Amino acid sequence: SDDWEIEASEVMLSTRIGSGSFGTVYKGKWHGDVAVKILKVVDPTPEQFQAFRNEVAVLRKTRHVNILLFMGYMTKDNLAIVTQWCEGSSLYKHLHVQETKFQMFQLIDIARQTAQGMDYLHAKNIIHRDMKSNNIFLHEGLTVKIGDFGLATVKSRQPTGSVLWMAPEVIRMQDNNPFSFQSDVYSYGIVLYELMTGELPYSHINNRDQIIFMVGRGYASPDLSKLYKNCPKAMKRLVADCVKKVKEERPLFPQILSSIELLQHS
Amino acid sequence: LEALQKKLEELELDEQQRKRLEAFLTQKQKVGELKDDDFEKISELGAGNGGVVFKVSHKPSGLVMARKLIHLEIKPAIRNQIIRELQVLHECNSPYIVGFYGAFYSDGEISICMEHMDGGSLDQVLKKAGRIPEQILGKVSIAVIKGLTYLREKHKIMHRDVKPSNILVNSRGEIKLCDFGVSGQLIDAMANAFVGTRSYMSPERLQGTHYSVQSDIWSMGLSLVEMAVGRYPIPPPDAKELELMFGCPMAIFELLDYIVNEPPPKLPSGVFSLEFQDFVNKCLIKNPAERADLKQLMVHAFIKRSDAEEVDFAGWLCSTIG
Ligand SMILES: CNS(=O)(=O)Nc1nccc(Cc2c(C)c3ccc(Oc4ncccn4)cc3oc2=O)c1F
Ligand SMILES: Nc1ncnc2c1ncn2[C@@H]1O[C@H](COP(=O)(O)OP(=O)(O)NP(=O)(O)O)[C@@H](O)[C@H]1O
Ligand SMILES: CCCS(=O)(=O)Nc1ccc(F)c(C(=O)c2c[nH]c3ncc(Cl)cc23)c1F
Repeated sequence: SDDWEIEASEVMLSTRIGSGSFGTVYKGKWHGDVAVKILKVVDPTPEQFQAFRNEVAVLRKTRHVNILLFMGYMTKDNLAIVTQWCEGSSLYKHLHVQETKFQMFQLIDIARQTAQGMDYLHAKNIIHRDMKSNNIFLHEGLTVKIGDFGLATVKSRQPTGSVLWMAPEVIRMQDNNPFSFQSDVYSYGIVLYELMTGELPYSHINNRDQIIFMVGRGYASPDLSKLYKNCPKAMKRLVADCVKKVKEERPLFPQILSSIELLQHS
Repeated sequence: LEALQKKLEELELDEQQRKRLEAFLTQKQKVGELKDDDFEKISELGAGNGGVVFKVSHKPSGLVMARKLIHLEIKPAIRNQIIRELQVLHECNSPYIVGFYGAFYSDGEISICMEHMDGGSLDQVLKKAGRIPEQILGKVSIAVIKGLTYLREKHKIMHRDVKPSNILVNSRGEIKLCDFGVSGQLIDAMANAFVGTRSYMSPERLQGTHYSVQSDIWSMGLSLVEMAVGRYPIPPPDAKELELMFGCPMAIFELLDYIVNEPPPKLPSGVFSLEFQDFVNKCLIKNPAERADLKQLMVHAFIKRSDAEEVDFAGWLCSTIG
């Protein structure tokens, strides 16, 4: 193949970390700690083999300190991707399980780094299509790494994880391709909401099908009254700007970055 | 222990039902607190949009159980409260409700261990039977109507998710309900953690207005149509597809939008009885107040007909799955 295929005898699988519907994530060992995502596909069709090598080709183009480090792939025995291991937990676990007490300056840094990674992806013409706080990992607590992008080629065989981060145009699925830089911006906006409130949007609605209908119609949107009181008023504007219902009214990441950088100059 | 048996006598059972309920409660006493180490995997019984369900054997007791794995990332306080709220299922002993053995949290998954049903869900049954005969859909209706009224009187609870894959059947001819909303924390957790491809949700629940068990009746009516014909009905069948199932796809939002804006589906005339047609039409009324309620359904003509019809349900089931 190319020189990023890893022989299975070289990798030693240790513990089980996560298990969605599209695959399972194990911690492993391959010249140090590593993460292995094994796809739940026992009879991979020649079509899915090509879509996998295509998504691998996209992963092959990312080298950035805020993007999860691709390290290799396995295509014989099973379809799997090998990446770096992040010592911290995902941003979701920090904010919603452990409830770690981030200070205001740390939340802005997580926001800025996430925008830095997303800016890199868009500059390489990569659309994440499934951004949530589950896919943002804090390597040793200080630096965010964005993952679970790519393999949207193989996942379509609209995301099937959660709807909380889906842009209205993506929820409605009225276009054949509602995914854009601004649908990613909306998802980034919802992560901003998590960062600046500590909780998930639509906390009073407990019916996924209600959420899908209400957000697709415009009857529901993140409740910005729950933003922290210490949250800078420019940051509050940024949440609102990213979460706007209109796809063309949302900022792009060069602007989002600049907004945060000037805010960061206290 | 015997506090469970006192609540059995508060129910109107017959001779063959009290036999089985008393036999299940004695087996509930063989098992104690359940753990992941206590189970030996037998087979796999489903791959829902939610969590995988395994057929398993509990080693200390020897009992065979169905184990539903629900993967959720929640803070430990919510974990413990979900297991506390699930304990109401120890007191949910009825011929029309699948049994409960215990629940626990391991790894990142809540395990719910419950009565095994070798017939499976009517979802699984439907894909083998093509369509379900109307005589049997009468018996299924009775079981659902009885399970909903049991929940509302003995527990003050709604099902909240009546669908073909949440109705299970036994080789003994038993039809029971499962996956109903006992834990309020589990309800919140599963809205944030999964996505849906179809919907049996009442139009009033989709819009956020006040809802009751009437929403479950709407879901029953939608399930009955889907089992009568061999297809989910939100996008009504084409003039062609109708003439391809009896002889002589939409995204989730477009489905939800249809359930709110366009008229509800109906049973195709001529192939089914008029009473059954009127039965689903009374279940699929959009306005909940003018929709049939639970007592009206039990005295509707279709139910009094079906309750009297002695059908060999157990037989038909073992013939169509094996
Ligand atoms: C789609 N409707 S919704 O209201 O949005 N969501 C939910 N609806 C129903 C329910 C839930 C949550 C829920 C689930 C899924 C459940 C599954 C199995 C179970 O075990 C069991 N054992 C024996 C007998 C009967 N059950 C008990 C259960 O209790 C619950 O509260 C919703 F989250
Ligand atoms: N106690 C049980 N005994 C036998 N089969 C069971 C039992 N509980 C669940 N199942 C099977 O598990 C299968 C899948 O159930 P489930 O995981 O609830 O997904 P679903 O009902 O198909 N849809 P969703 O509710 O969106 O996950 C069903 O078709 C049942 O046949
Ligand atoms: C370069 C991106 C590869 S990916 O987009 O397929 N995503 C991916 C691939 C493989 C993985 F193991 C993971 C993953 O979940 C993790 C990678 N490192 C981690 N460190 C900690 C945790 Cl909890 C999870 C992970 C992951 F997100």
